[PDB]
Amino acid sequence: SDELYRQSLEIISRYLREQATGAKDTKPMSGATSRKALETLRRVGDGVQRNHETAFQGMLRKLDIKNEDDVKSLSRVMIHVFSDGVTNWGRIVTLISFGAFVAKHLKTINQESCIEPLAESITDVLVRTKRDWLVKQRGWDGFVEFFHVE
Amino acid sequence: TEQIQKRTAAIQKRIAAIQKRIYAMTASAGAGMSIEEITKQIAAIQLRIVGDQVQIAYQTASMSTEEIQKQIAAIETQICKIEAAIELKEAGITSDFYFELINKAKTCEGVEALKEHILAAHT
Ligand SMILES: [Zn+2]
Ligand SMILES: [Zn+2]
Ligand SMILES: [Zn+2]
Ligand SMILES: [Zn+2]
Ligand SMILES: [Zn+2]
Repeated sequence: SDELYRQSLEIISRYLREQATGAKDTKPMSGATSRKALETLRRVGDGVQRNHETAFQGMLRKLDIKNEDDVKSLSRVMIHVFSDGVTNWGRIVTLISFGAFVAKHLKTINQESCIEPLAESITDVLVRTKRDWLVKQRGWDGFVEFFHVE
Repeated sequence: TEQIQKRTAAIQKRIAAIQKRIYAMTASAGAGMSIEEITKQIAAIQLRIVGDQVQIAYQTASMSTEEIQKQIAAIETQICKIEAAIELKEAGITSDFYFELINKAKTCEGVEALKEHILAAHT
């Protein structure tokens, strides 16, 4: 079945929910790669959110200004990011990192129910819109190899 | 070149100036270029800038300089299109044809020439 989607949703969903609640979900997981990918995401996503916090905070404030479910507003933005024809791992980590930043805001305003749809909407953009690119790059295995030199 | 940061910084100031101009416009009209779409396009360009900064950072000791220039130029052309769309709306343009003509431009100069043509001949 759609294993690339299933795996991507698992990694993104775990990262977003643990960043929101501050707790690591003790649940077993393409096992080894998903652990290596969530780990790479924890290190990389941490740095992105800190370094570009002012840009992230500014973007979020422009979504709140229109009283609406922040996830619906964000999904509408993410679907225009690759419209220049360029795809890379940096843009991909940034989308997930911004999703994690938004997931924390959702946890602050007591809207953690809309976190699952957020991870799913991001996964829909990455997998169902960039499947051909992800497959050529070896999926999440190309993700871990790009961010870590050996 | 050292001027990659200045063009990127200039893009940020232009985006800020566009947001202020929209906020004022609403307070007392195209295809794919309404107030709603422009806000989303702006937010998307900002995510794209951060994304490419992270790409450059990890690519080293893991997008050539040519590709960076192309991507900056593409972002500038899109900003140039957004600005021309707001100007057309303020000058009375309501037909989607003119907004779509602008969106077909390849450079900021093409945008400028088209926008000048529409204001001079189709207002
Ligand atoms: Zn909010
Ligand atoms: Zn749209
Ligand atoms: Zn002007
Ligand atoms: Zn001129
Ligand atoms: Zn004409």
